[PDB]
Amino acid sequence: AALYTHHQYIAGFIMTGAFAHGAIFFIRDYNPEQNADNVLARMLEHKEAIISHLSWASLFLGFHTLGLYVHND
Amino acid sequence: MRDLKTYLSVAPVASTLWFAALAGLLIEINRFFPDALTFPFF
Amino acid sequence: DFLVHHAIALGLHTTTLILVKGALDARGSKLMPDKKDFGYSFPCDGPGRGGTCDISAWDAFYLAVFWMLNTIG
Amino acid sequence: YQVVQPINGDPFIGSLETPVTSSPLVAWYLSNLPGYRTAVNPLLRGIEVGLAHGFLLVGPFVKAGPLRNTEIAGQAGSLAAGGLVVILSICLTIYGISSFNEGDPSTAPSLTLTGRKKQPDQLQTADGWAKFTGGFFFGGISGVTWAFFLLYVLDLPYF
Amino acid sequence: PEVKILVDRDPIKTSFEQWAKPGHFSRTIAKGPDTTTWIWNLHADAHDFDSHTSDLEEISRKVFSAHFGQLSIIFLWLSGMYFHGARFSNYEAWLNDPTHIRPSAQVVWPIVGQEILNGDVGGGFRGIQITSGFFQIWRASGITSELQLYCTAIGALVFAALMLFAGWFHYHKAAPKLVWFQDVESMLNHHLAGLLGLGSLSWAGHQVHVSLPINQFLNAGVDPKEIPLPHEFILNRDLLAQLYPSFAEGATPFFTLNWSKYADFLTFRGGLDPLTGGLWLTDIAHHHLAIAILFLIAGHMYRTNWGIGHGIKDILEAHKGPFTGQGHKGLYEILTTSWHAQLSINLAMLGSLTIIVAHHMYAMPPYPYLATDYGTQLSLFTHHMWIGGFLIVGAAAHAAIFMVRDYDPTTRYNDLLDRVLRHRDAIISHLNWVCIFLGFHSFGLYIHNDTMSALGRPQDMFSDTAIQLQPVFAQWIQNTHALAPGTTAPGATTSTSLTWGGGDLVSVGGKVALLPIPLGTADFLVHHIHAFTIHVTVLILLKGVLFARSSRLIPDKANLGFRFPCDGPGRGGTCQVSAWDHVFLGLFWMYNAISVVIFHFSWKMQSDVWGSINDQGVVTHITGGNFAQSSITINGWLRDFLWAQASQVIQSYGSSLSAYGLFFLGAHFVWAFSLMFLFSGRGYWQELIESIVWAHNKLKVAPATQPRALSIVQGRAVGVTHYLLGGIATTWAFFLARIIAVG
Amino acid sequence: MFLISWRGYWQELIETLAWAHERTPLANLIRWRDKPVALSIVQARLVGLVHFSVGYIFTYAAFLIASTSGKFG
Amino acid sequence: SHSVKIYDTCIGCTQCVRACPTDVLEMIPWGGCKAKQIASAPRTEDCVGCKRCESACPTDFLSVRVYLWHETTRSMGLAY
Amino acid sequence: GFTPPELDPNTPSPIFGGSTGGLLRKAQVEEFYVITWESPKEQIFEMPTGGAAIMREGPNLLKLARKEQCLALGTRLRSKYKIKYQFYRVFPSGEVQYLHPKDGVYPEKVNPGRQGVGVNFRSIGKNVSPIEVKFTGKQPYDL
Ligand code: CLA
Ligand code: CLA
Ligand code: CLA
Ligand code: CLA
Ligand code: CLA
Ligand code: CLA
Ligand SMILES: CC1=C(/C=C/C(C)=C/C=CC(/C)=C/C=C/C=C(C)/C=C/C=C(C)/C=C/C2=C(C)CCCC2(C)C)C(C)(C)CCC1
Ligand SMILES: CC1=C(C/C=C(\C)CCC[C@H](C)CCC[C@H](C)CCCC(C)C)C(=O)c2ccccc2C1=O
Ligand SMILES: CC1=C(C/C=C(\C)CCC[C@H](C)CCC[C@H](C)CCCC(C)C)C(=O)c2ccccc2C1=O
Ligand code: SF4
Repeated sequence: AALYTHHQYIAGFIMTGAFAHGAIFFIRDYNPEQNADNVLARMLEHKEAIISHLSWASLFLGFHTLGLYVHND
Repeated sequence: MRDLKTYLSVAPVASTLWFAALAGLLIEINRFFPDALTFPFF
Repeated sequence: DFLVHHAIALGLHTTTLILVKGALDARGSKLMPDKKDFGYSFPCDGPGRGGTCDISAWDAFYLAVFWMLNTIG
Repeated sequence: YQVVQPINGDPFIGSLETPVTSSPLVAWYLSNLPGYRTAVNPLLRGIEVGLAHGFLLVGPFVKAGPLRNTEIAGQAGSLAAGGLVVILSICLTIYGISSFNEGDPSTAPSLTLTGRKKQPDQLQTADGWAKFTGGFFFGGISGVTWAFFLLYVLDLPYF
Repeated sequence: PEVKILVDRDPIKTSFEQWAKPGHFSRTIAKGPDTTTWIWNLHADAHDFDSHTSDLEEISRKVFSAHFGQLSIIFLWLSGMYFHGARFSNYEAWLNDPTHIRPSAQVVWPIVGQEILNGDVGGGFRGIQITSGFFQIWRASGITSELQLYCTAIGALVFAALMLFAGWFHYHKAAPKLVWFQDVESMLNHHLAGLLGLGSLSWAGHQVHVSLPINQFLNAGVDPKEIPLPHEFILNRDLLAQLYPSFAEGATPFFTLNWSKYADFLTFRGGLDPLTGGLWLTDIAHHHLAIAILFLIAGHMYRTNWGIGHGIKDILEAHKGPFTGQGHKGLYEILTTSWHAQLSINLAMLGSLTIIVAHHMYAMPPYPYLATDYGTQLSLFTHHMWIGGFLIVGAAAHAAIFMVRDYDPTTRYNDLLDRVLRHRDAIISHLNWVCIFLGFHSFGLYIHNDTMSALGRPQDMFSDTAIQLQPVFAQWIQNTHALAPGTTAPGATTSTSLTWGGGDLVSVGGKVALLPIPLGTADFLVHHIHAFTIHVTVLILLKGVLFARSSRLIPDKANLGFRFPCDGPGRGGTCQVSAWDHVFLGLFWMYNAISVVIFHFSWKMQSDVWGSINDQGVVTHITGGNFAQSSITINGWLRDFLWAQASQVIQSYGSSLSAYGLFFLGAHFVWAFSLMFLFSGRGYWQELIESIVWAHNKLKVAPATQPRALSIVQGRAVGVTHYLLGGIATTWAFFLARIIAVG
Repeated sequence: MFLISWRGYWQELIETLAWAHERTPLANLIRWRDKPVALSIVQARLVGLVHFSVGYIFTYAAFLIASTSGKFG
Repeated sequence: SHSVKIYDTCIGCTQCVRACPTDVLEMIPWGGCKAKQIASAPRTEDCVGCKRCESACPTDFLSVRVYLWHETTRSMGLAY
Repeated sequence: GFTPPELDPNTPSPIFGGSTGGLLRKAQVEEFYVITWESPKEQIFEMPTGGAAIMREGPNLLKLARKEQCLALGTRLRSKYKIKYQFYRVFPSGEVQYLHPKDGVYPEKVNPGRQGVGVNFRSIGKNVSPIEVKFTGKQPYDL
């Protein structure tokens, strides 16, 4: 039990750090002109669809999971 | 009368009336067919 | 197991939402189009334009850590 | 008649004159303490302060310590008081080293309450503070030793 | 100079024009909504009359009419109470056998399987047990049948209608003028005498005629339906003469000053009634008579129209000494032109009064069969404690509002307030030191005990068996109280309360009503904890009030207003510098303090007071006196209080108390939900709403009213509201389930 | 604490504390060398998150190890 | 000392100058708009970083930008 | 070009009963500020640090510990009482530095004798990204 909890918490921290450093790269080391129209720039330019659909997925999951739990309770 | 109608359709009042009607409808449906966990008609 | 796995999915999706939103909007958004010039971490942009608390990408990571802890929990 | 007044009549300095702050007996008592004996060698003021504090510290350590019930209560408490005096000496020495330099004058105010010149207190110099802290360490060790000797080593009914 | 009735005719004509326009009061709001933020503002400033206008007369008229509306609401609430007791209650069954039947005055229709909540409460009835204590009030008033309850409900409904009409008429037909509101001497004279004194005399008159003879018959064992009606005791006087002979002479003792002859029903016994477990009604009637005399005299102090009396201005300006300059000069003008000053004073006083009411009400129970109704006692104490705490925090809120808005030394200058504002730094610094010192010594001792226990050194703990911290002063005071009757207060037979001492345990129906409460080391520690929490919350509120206008950080804080988010990230950061934010933090600290107080009360009562008596007189307490030895460590509070007593609530599923478990979990949820608002900022939420709004724009389904994220101050307000609701509700469910299952 | 209460309150409190220390006998002989200030906004968020995480981890580790080891099964 | 910049979109409305609580900004002669005015920041050493100036600028995006930088005793707004 | 007025000691200070919000050690070792105005008549005003003070007839001089305090006091004197004011910065060496209004006319009104400082001739959206100024001491906005 100790080992499993250990490695899961460390993995969560590592994932959160990976995303943090991705954001840091966007801020510091990103060159818009040298990345013109490649996958990275196109990711940046339709960020809103990504964020909105991910928000929809989160809303669906939360709504229905909590609804079922509260119903059973 | 006209202003009574106007205020009676404002967001809060309209929403409360709509939700009271919906609650009553659902309550009656549950009362007639309670403890329904599946759709058996077809 | 079904219900708890869907809770896990909710946690993963919401943490990813916070982190992805913090990253893709790090370079700037409609509320602060010149964010890239203010660095990765900064307090805010003052109370103007409605108020700009927790507008940095560092603050997005900050809010994502809570969700990571919750999901791993 | 009003009791509270602005400092020295200057109402734009952040302070007030009050019976607690500035009453004849209180002013005399405060001026007659070692910390405020400006024209005295810092070593002797440190000696007085250390004696008082070292003698002070013995009581609480001895009575309330983990070995109060044990027969060695006096020894343990006296050793703890001595150790605390040593740590306070360390703190004084590092504070003096960090806050003072040999080549700089005293940072103490040079003016008195009537506006006349006076030699700034040498305690706020580097060597002045060094002498004061050495005197404090010596006096603290002596005070701890005296308080320990006064009890336990000698009966002397108290309480 | 003279006191007279002044009004204005038809100031506002009743109509529906302004109903159709949302937010008529504010011009920009009247124009219409541009963004969703508008909507929130419309509610945030609904009752902020002093901001919609600047005329004192309009503000006063609005305040008077809103008072009438709230009074109507209260009357409607009381009418609902009495009607529910009349129809949907087992009041008569409970009246026949009080200790046997559990009071209940609410049933639930059977719709979705919720009829499980209609539990077996006794008396051939199924419903939801009520802890409001209404049954005891009705029994003490002499109500025996449901016809009387029906009549009271109808009368209360009629009075609610009358209050509503009075509000309408006074705001729209006859609105008093400003000089009428500013007449405080006559107002004080009437409220002291016309309201309090006269009302107490009226209630004493009722108790002499209805409460006493009816409760005497009830305690004699007569069935409630066989008792003569309350009016008979007035028609034929021998009915009263039988119970108390001194009614035979009738009034002549009162006019010949042979008042001793009235000793039959006007006593000074003290203590509790051994049969019902409440205060002697013959003591309460005498209480209200004496109170009526005192208030009718006190309401003759201030001068109105006939020269005799006191001018409040004269009293105020006659007081001043060498330490305060010309103090009290100018306060009369401050307190008669600003409503927020009066509101803050009155809120502080009412909060303190409610707290005192809780203390005195569990100290000596005043209603029959209330002491042994443990659920009622606990619920009443906790409810009054929370109400008082909230009112006290509101006092600070409105003091700060006055300081920001209505304080003006150019026109209304006061000396004491000026001196306070001039040495606020010293005040707050010393208060901060006191807070730190109390926090270290109160909580630090708990941490010390916990650490010693963890290290296997119980001899070093601060306990009754290791290092004792006995509250000698409290013990001495309660000992002096125990010896009081017959020594220092000869006319009293029993001490004021049974918590003082003297033994004489009082029990009813096999349950302990009251007995002496011992004070030990744990009591000392918890009392110092209470002092620490009260001092810290006072620090927060006082610092908010004093530094509302200016400080060394923002020298022009008043120009920003009472409510505002910040002053930017300059000077290192100026987050939460406004007084509203100080109230916002004071709310959290008040919650902390009141939670600890109610926890102490509950555990102490269960451990050392409440319990079951037996044939030999052996008291078995709900908790076997573990408070003295377990409450001195945090681990004991977590284990012997929270963990042990949460079993009742968590198990409630499958029974009539399942609603309490549901509310327990839901309160936990809402509390955790509040942290969402308390920890984040609105910038992130606005940025996310941008993507959401874009997703909506893609489908031509975007709202015209642009959806903005909540304002900073609104985020704080929502966070604190949800935090308080969740915490208070989880404690409510915990207490109710525990005391209903175990009581 | 650091997550709910924010900087301005603490800054004003520290200001009055500095006044008090500077205005008292025998202790004004001791002078600080770095002017006391309230924690920065970003720093306060970081400290609050660190406290949150450390408490989270420590309490869960204690619970898990004690409950599994208490039964050893 | 914080860095305050004025950008050429400024319309010389003067609202930022009215707002500064340390007298950091000014109005100077200029020729690219109707007012012949533009904001200047000659005394940024006294800027406290309140960003009250930005809250007053009506242009979109802002014409006056405050970039918080190295902190001094003047920028930290300390009276002790 | 507008010789700044010289600070004149001996000018009376406003009537004040003392406060705990006054000067501290920073005034003693670093700097403090002085504000002067005229006030046609004696009247009571709100101090920027504590309670209420009374302005003497004729010139008034008040010493504050912060420039922001001086500006708040000047704003209140200018908008409420319609009084002209000027304040200085005083160093422990004995130096005085005229501060405001710097060129005799308040900064709100455009003056033909002012040069532009920190003005960028471009919209805020035309700043280079950080990557272009990386490993150079400059910042993207300083360009
Ligand atoms: C119990 C605590 C709690 C809860 C319930 C939530 C819930 C949520 N968070 Mg949150 N969060 C929390 C704590 C919590 N958080 C804390 C402590 C932090 C650290 C600051 C965060 C930081 C955070 C961030 C940064 C974000 C979220 C987001 C979200 C939402 C994700 C979408 C979703 O799951 O669909 C719905 C989930 C639900 C649980 C449904 C809630 C509504 C139910 C159905 C009740 C309906 C009302 C009901 C009719 C009763 C009304 C009563 C009447 C009086 C009005 C969700 C509503 C993300 C978001 O906004 O999504 C886009 C987001 O970005 N959270
Ligand atoms: C991390 C290392 C550490 C160590 C090795 C100790 C060791 C000790 N602690 Mg301490 N403690 C620590 C951390 C530590 N503590 C921390 C972090 C805290 C804060 C929570 C405390 C809080 C604490 C309290 C409140 C008390 C102790 C006490 C004690 C002593 C109890 C046993 C005893 O009676 O011995 C022998 C008892 C004696 C009285 C002899 C005194 C010890 C020697 C002889 C003193 C000589 C000092 C010497 C001059 C060097 C000065 C320090 C120098 C290295 C800089 C023991 C020597 C108890 C005590 O004894 O009081 C002092 C006690 O009251 N501890
Ligand atoms: C009975 C008919 C009637 C009519 C047609 C009007 C019409 C009007 N009144 Mg008026 N008033 C009335 C009765 C009436 N009033 C009564 C009985 C009172 C005594 C309380 C008042 C006291 C009063 C005041 C003090 C004021 C007005 C004002 C006004 C005008 C502004 C819009 C308005 O009414 O507010 C909005 C309409 C509402 C229905 C708001 C709701 C208010 C009720 C009381 C809420 C109920 C509380 C509820 C139980 C809370 C619990 C919540 C829970 C249900 C979830 C408008 C022309 C205002 C004005 O003239 O501005 C200059 C003004 O300040 N009225
Ligand atoms: C404020 C809370 C508090 C208090 C009152 C105590 C008190 C005590 N602890 Mg303790 N402790 C605490 C918190 C506290 N602890 C915490 C949080 C921890 C960490 C978990 C510990 C861990 C700990 C350990 C391990 C031990 C103790 C021990 C002790 C006892 C002896 C300690 C000692 O001699 O130190 C020194 C005492 C002094 C130097 C006295 C200074 C204070 C003076 C008397 C007051 C000065 C004010 C004065 C009146 C002002 C007037 C001015 C005027 C003259 C001008 C003592 C009764 C020891 C013990 O054996 O317990 C019996 C022990 O070993 N504690
Ligand atoms: C015998 C004289 C008398 C009495 C009994 C009262 C009683 C009351 N006044 Mg009042 N007042 C009086 C004289 C009196 N006043 C005078 C002379 C003035 C002018 C200086 C005022 C000015 C005044 C103001 C400005 C306010 C009150 C308010 C209140 C109520 C306070 C809340 C409360 O405790 O509710 C207790 C509830 C009851 C006792 C229930 C029964 C209520 C009865 C019917 C009240 C009838 C008394 C009334 C004065 C009768 C005259 C009207 C007549 C033409 C029908 C209370 C009912 C406040 C309020 O509006 O109430 C919310 C308030 O704002 N009074
Ligand atoms: C007789 C007591 C009393 C009175 C007459 C007032 C009157 C006033 N207060 Mg005040 N206040 C009080 C007590 C009182 N207060 C107390 C006890 C506190 C401490 C909590 C406060 C704290 C306070 C603050 C912080 C502020 C005021 C403000 C105001 C003014 C505007 C309030 C308003 O309309 O905003 C709008 C009112 C609302 C939007 C209603 C809020 C709804 C609450 C939060 C929900 C309650 C939940 C419910 C109990 C349970 C859940 C039910 C739900 C699930 C359906 C107004 C003159 C404001 C002001 O600016 O002063 C000028 C302001 O900032 N008050
Ligand atoms: C063999 C096999 C299989 C297969 C599978 C597959 C092939 C899949 C997958 C997979 C996957 C699919 C995975 C994944 C993962 C992911 C992740 C983990 C992510 C992420 C993201 C991130 C991390 C980001 C970062 C960043 C950013 C944010 C931007 C900038 C840059 C950077 C990069 C920094 C299975 C198992 C079925 C079964 C058995 C057999
Ligand atoms: C969630 C959240 C928001 C977003 C808050 C929102 C979006 C308010 C949500 C209110 C409701 C849910 C939306 C409005 C509902 C309408 C009345 C439409 C209802 C129609 C049917 C669904 C009934 C903030 O703005 C914020 C600001 C500062 C700190 C924390 C936070 C924060 O946590
Ligand atoms: C308490 C608090 C303060 C005041 C905090 C202060 C003044 C810190 C004082 C702590 C002292 C220095 C002792 C701390 C002891 C630490 C355990 C030591 C850590 C040092 C190293 C080991 C890292 C803020 O300034 C603040 C600012 C913004 C939001 C919230 C807050 C906030 O909550
Ligand atoms: S941030 Fe504040 S102090 Fe600095 S220039 Fe802008 S308005 Fe002036």
